[PDB]
Amino acid sequence: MFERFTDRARRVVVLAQEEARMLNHNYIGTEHILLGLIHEGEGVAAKSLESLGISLEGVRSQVEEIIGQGQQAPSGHIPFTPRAKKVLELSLREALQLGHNYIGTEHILLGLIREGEGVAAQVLVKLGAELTRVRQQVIQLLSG
Amino acid sequence: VVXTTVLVVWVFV
Amino acid sequence: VVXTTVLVVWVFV
Repeated sequence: MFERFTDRARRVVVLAQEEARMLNHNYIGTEHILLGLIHEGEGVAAKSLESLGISLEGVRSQVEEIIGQGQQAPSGHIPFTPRAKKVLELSLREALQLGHNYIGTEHILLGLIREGEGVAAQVLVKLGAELTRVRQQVIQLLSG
Repeated sequence: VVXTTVLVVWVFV
Repeated sequence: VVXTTVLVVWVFV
């Protein structure tokens, strides 16, 4: 109970909404959480990717090519898709597995992958970001 | 250990 | 345009 999102993880989600605004999308999907993850580009999630050979601007144009752009930009709140909601919930499940009592960008990466159906997961696994592999780069990196 | 999935201001209860 | 960034029930306010 009471697991807190890190201030870095919170930014990823705030960023997720704006990525979708820039693209004129009227939703926040898993892809925009991955763009947010990329946009803050600083956490354990970003280093776990780069440390596996994955270029975060490669990821960004890969995702941007798949989802395109919207006609016009919407206002106020843009709703999170259910599967984007399920990423954040799988982040907590991935943090707990490791025995962590917080949710940071590392766990958001794992939940994006574990979600296993969205644009973000499809892009990630095409680039070796396999779950158990990313789990291990997360653990060795976190050791300290 | 006890898991709650309400998202409430960035914390899961 | 008012763009609050507190997350309430999955909605920003």
